[PDB]
Amino acid sequence: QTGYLTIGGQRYQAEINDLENLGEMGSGQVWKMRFRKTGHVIAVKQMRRSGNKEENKRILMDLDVVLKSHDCPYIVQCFGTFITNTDVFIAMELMGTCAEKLKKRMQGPIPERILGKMTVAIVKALYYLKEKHGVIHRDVKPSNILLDERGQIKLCDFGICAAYMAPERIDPPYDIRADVWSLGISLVELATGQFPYKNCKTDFEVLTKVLQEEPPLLPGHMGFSGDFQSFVKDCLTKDHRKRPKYNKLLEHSFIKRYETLEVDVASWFKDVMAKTES
Ligand SMILES: *CCC(=O)N1CC[C@@H](Nc2nccc(Oc3cc(C(=O)Nc4ccc(CN5CCN(CC)CC5)c(C(F)(F)F)c4)ccc3C)n2)C1
Repeated sequence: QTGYLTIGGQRYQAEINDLENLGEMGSGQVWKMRFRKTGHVIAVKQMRRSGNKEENKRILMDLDVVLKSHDCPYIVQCFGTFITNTDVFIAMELMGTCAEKLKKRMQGPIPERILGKMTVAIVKALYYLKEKHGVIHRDVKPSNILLDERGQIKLCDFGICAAYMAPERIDPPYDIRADVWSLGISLVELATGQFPYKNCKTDFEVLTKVLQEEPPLLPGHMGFSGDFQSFVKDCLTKDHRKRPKYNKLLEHSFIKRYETLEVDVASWFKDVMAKTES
């Protein structure tokens, strides 16, 4: 724990009392706060310190990774931590909302052009986590994909019908390829406005469906581009040994196209926010 909040490339001296509470955001505990010294509005997570040694280092270990991801623009930035007797406070850049909530606000699909930018960002985030830190995510899903009013899209981990788990994770006798599967499911969900696995009696039913049924692919009658359908189908390869790794996914036409294509995510996000409530 250093003595500073690091924000937009600068290091500001800080103490817990410099933070002013503007209200809770979640429903582990999350507050919108104002840093007095600068007026920057930030997101702060409050965690109780659990007395398990190993169970309290994976707190530290995961922070370590995010703190050292300043050079990746697709990962949510951590500004710093405050540790008191009972509590760790974790200060993060505030993102407007997550993809899950945009789906709800939309009451329907998110357009492909937005999803294309989201795909490049999330794939690059994961690739970065693997190559620079040797970590895997393990919970890729729409609620862990953050957007803001500057049109940025970033990967996060909130740590707290729908199923995103790869078949080989449901029932082993997992490496990066499980996250690839979770990306694909996420995309079908966001692109259709609908959970991919349809007839959801129970949790067991759904996990059985993942194991037994064919992957739910993008439907062909919604104008989805051929390369988006292909990308999703490659992510949703059941046999994990056949499933592409990130370097192969980064070579895919869908990605290459959306890297260069100018898309105005900012204005879209602003529109959506100005036209909806929760
Ligand atoms: C659906 C949106 C929603 O409900 N919101 C409520 C709050 C709103 N905005 C917001 N803005 C920014 C941050 C935030 O929440 C936080 C996020 C994080 C965070 O993302 N933590 C984090 C931890 C760990 C990792 C690294 N990984 C290591 C490998 N594995 C472990 C096996 C997974 C974790 C990441 C990483 F993925 F790199 F991004 C991120 C922390 C604190 C807060 C407050 N809410 C939107």
